[PDB]
Amino acid sequence: MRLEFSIYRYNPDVDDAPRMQDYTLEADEGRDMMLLDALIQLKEKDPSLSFRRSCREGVCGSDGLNMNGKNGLACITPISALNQPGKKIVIRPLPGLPVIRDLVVDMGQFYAQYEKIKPYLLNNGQNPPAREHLQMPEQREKLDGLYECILCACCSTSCPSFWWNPDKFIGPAGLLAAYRFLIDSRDTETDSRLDGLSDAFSVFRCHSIMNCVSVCPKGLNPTRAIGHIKSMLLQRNA
Amino acid sequence: SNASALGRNGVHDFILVRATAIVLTLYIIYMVGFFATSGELTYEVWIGFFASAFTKVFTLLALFSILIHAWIGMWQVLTDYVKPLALRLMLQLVIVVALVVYVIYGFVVVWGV
Amino acid sequence: MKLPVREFDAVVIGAGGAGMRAALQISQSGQTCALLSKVFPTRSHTVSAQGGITVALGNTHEDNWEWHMYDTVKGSDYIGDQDAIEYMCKTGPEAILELEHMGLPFSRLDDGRIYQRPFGGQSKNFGGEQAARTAAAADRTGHALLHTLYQQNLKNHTTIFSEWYALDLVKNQDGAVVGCTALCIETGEVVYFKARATVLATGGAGRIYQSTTNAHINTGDGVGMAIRAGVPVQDMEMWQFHPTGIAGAGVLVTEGCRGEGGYLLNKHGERFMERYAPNAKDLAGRDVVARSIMIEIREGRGCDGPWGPHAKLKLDHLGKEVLESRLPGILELSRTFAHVDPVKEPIPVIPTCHYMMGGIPTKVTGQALTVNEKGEDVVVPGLFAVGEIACVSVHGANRLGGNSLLDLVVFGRAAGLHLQESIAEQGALRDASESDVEASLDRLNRWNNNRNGEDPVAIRKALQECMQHNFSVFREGDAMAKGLEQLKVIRERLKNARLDDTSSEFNTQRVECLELDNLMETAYATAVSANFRTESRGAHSRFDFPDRDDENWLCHSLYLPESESMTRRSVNMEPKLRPAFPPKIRTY
Amino acid sequence: MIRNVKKQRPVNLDLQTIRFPITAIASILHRVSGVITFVAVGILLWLLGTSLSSPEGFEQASAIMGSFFVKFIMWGILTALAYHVVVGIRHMMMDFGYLEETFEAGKRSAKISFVITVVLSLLAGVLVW
Ligand SMILES: CCCCCCCCCCCCCCC(O)O[C@H](COC(O)CCCCC)COP(=O)(O)OC[C@H](O)COP(=O)(O)OC[C@@H](COC(O)CCCCCCCCCCCC)O[C@H](O)CCCCCCCCCCCCCC
Ligand SMILES: *Cc1cc2c(cc1C)nc1c(=O)[nH]c(=O)nc-1n2C[C@H](O)[C@H](O)[C@H](O)COP(=O)(O)OP(=O)(O)OC[C@H]1O[C@@H](n2cnc3c(N)ncnc32)[C@H](O)[C@@H]1O
Ligand code: HEM
Ligand SMILES: CCCCCC(C)c1cc([N+](=O)[O-])cc([N+](=O)[O-])c1O
Ligand SMILES: O=C([O-])CC(=O)C(=O)O
Ligand code: SF4
Ligand code: F3S
Ligand code: FES
Ligand SMILES: [Ca+2]
Ligand SMILES: [Ca+2]
Repeated sequence: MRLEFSIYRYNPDVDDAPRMQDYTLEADEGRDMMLLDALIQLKEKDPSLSFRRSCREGVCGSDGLNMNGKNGLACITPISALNQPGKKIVIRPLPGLPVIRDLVVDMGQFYAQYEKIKPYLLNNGQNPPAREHLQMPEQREKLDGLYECILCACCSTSCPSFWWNPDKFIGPAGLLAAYRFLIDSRDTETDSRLDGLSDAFSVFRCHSIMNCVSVCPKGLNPTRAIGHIKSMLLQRNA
Repeated sequence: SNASALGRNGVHDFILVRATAIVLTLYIIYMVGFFATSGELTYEVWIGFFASAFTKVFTLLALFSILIHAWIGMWQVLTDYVKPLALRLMLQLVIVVALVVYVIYGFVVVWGV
Repeated sequence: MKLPVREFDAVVIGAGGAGMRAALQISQSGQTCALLSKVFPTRSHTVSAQGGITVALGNTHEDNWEWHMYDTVKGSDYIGDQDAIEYMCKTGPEAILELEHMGLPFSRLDDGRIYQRPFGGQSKNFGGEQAARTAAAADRTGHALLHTLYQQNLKNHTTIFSEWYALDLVKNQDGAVVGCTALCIETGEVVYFKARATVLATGGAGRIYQSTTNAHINTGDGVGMAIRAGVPVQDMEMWQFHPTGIAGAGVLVTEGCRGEGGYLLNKHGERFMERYAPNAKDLAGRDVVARSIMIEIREGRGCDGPWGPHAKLKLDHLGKEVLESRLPGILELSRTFAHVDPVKEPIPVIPTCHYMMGGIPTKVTGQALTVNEKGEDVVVPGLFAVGEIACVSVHGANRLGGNSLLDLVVFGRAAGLHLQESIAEQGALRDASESDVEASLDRLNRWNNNRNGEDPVAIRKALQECMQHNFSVFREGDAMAKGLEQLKVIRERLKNARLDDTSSEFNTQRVECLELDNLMETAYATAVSANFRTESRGAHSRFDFPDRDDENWLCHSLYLPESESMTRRSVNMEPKLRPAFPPKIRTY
Repeated sequence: MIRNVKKQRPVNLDLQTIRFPITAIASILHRVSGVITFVAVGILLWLLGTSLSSPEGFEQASAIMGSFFVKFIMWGILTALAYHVVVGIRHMMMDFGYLEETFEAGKRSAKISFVITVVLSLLAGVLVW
């Protein structure tokens, strides 16, 4: 059928303030397509419309966008889920972050917090393994749901606490990642890591709102991981 | 360690809030259970309920718990919305003084009954 | 002199699997280095890798690197260098275990329904190996590897220029590569990155087809920059079409399925792969297993439906548990794209474009080579290549499964470990006149002043179509012939193509356009090559020449650029090594 | 734009543009309820003050509570307070572990909470009367 789209537009050198632009992409009513598909077509009609995209299969994290008020990946959000007769399909950039152009936001602050938590293994080197490290399936199982994060930023972009303290509160993604190392048998700085997170913002700004779990493409659960971090903190600081 | 935050650190704040929450929930139940077992409240019944060592001591433990709890609480809120330093400090000052006065007035009211 | 300059002792163009493994190694060596990328590093195609990394570790069962050489040489069709392969397979373990010490989320061994063994990287059964030597961490081995690697560049504080578009390389008066030029996608500014070493790691470009497993990013910018500069490309017709791509989707599904015990069946219920490769079964080589299913479609005996003429990749028989534990990434891409839960129904799979075996010819040390007047290998000063953009001649004419990732790390690291030595060798390289630098800015200037030209979409669309039909799994002279000409037509067409967006703040169009040129030069070389070869080898299958020419075509077809001037085609080869190795019969 | 330095990028932050789960509503009300209750205590202390000062005082308080306008306010205070306790307890439970941290488990907690709140709110109204 026909499709009425509502898309966020902005260009520092032409516009001085954002505006929502009307789009009509008459598509074949054959089957369902992803929102990325639409955009790519619309961009043929209109070149100026810019947005990020790549793996195209829900695995790179590039196409994070707020669709009809909810964050998700354009590469895997079916037009079915977003089509309602008479009403338009509102597509906007991820909330809170600064807008570089059209639907492209500066992800800077996002990556920052990620680094703050030391996203890499830390092994004092004491007791070197002959070959690889000793990791029993049961120990490795603990990483599941903590290493598949794609840094799409749908989560952090949906959290009010992160809107207010972009640089103080680490945010869902960053905490999920912190936990990934806190419970890695291979990592030997877990107590050092916990001391680094004991301030008032890093971790405790999380109010268990659960919007992060709500929108995670990979179905990850940062709230739960943050809850475990908090527990470690109590074990170590009380 | 943030100067306005009661807690020395995060975890400290986490605990203080949860401990006072608990103490305050008991107290509330205590006060509720009384009113739901009163019906028509006479001046004799009212003052009788407070002239009680137990009620005095609980009421003051509550107020004191409120200072700690509402302090950490209002603090977290101000940290989110009042970004201009000068303004926020004024508020915290107004708030903490208020909380302290709540407790002081509590003592004054209690020994006076 | 109005163009900005950024001097580095190195410039690694590409943040893919190999691009980062190198940037990391080059940095460990106390060398100043800038790492560039079109997207955020964690977004490179590598993140999408599934299967795993095939290296002889001996975990799953005792093994030696030589079996890895035999399994592989026969896999390439004795078109892949014994010197290079040897080095890769041998240096395999150490290099991989290196990654585990970096924190790579490998799967582990010990208890399983009917299995049991210690903490080793879990090695899965895979295509082209007698037994299971594929180190895999769930279905997402690439995502694991890429991310670990990025976390590493974070630790060692590597200088990263994210979302910068490299245009064309800059040549020295003496004909050396001395850096490159690039576009800051964010702001739009153009800059010349001057370097004593310029490493290309721009991955493949399967985007020259209509149905590929690659990402919208794989436009072989690398290939285009090498040709437009004067650097050749080896075996640029050798393209591996993956056996189990999703019908109608073009989205990949791991070979590990067959590895965990997956069936590749036909509508008549038979396992045609058992009949094609009578003893090797579904484990049969890449090139081979493709034509099998593709053939069942030629005879009108291929399964059909909404998705299209597919083959059934039955897995449901395996436990829903095993599928969720071992292939979680598969159970979702199927549902999401194929609308079929593998736990209960087979998957609409079809051979689709996958790995590009061809690319810039290089020594094990990652250095780039061109032929001499006589036709002798001559290294190119200031230029190196690693990853998929490079034909070190390891996969030859058929890339064994899970070896590409093994390639990335090994030669990626090989390039780094050897950089300082290589610079010493080429010695000093002189500056570039604004002329040299100005030259590279040509492609860019063109697009920006031309606005009344032709709409790129069509040119792009056509480009892909032609390649799809004339250079598919099976091809023939008459075909290439036609396409080879259509291409010329299009290549001229593309010269008048226009650019609608002339903005600065993140111009997706400008970038896609500039990538088109590469799509063009890439597809082109691909063709002139495909046509040229008179034999049916690995992925190359001509109905006109059904057998492999051992005496005539046992060599690397070198595409001979002259930038945009008129082309040429030559040859190359590598039989010597340490333990020795003979050509033979190739029955999978 | 500071003095002689321009352009500050825009931000998507129109709340009417963002769709908020029930769980997000649940917690923000907990925050609001808290600030209401902060103020509430003062008011209640004042009343308690009058109430106990003397007989004439207890009379003056009994009558203030007579105003139906006042009855409405004394009613919200207790409802706000009630909301806050319930959601607070819900909060503390997930913390420890008497509630799943899954999203579904989360919406269920939230819903049951509002229900108990409404009920207590009704009871509060019966008392104010
Ligand atoms: C598990 C979690 C626990 C929940 C926690 C949540 C708590 C908040 C929710 C509040 C719920 C309250 C529920 C009350 C209740 O149950 O009412 C009951 C109703 O039960 C039914 O309807 C039966 C149905 C059964 C179905 C199964 C009993 O009500 P009655 O029938 O007696 O009705 C009054 C009557 O008309 C007859 O009324 P009256 O004529 O006697 O009234 C007189 C009127 C005026 O008297 C005065 O002037 C004295 C005022 C004294 C005020 C003292 C304030 C104390 C402040 C302390 C602060 C300490 C820091 O009296 C008023 O109407 C009485 C108002 C009482 C308000 C009490 C508020 C509780 C405050 C607790 C402390 C707060 C802490 C803040 C940090
Ligand atoms: C597509 C695919 C491939 C794949 C696989 C699954 C899929 C869906 N599973 C594999 C597996 O299990 N085992 C294996 O051995 N290989 C597997 N493959 C193939 C493999 O992923 C590739 O060979 C490999 O990823 C290539 O890595 P490389 O690092 O060489 O390339 P890349 O990851 O594609 O990244 C290229 C980088 O270069 C940047 N770039 C490109 N052009 C430019 C310009 N002009 N300027 C600046 N940077 C540029 C990219 O942005 C990217 O960072
Ligand atoms: C004396 C009456 C009370 C007042 C004035 C009060 C005030 C506050 C304030 C201002 C906050 C912080 C707002 C926020 O950041 O969300 C808060 C949070 C909280 N309160 Fe209370 N409170 C009171 C009673 C209670 C009681 C009785 C409980 C126990 C059920 C409780 C449990 C909690 C919890 C768990 C939080 C944490 C919310 C978060 O971290 O987001 N409160 N309170
Ligand atoms: C009067 C309250 C206004 C709240 C506005 C916004 C955007 C908000 C929304 C949620 N939420 O959970 O949906 C949480 C917080 N908050 O400060 O915790 C928050 O500030
Ligand atoms: O390219 C390969 O190595 C095969 C692969 O990833 C897969 O089958 O998933
Ligand atoms: S946890 Fe989920 S939503 Fe959050 S950044 Fe990672 S993939 Fe994105
Ligand atoms: S939404 Fe934000 S407040 Fe916590 S529960 Fe998720 S990180
Ligand atoms: S394009 Fe990568 S997940 Fe959407
Ligand atoms: Ca530890
Ligand atoms: Ca290659």
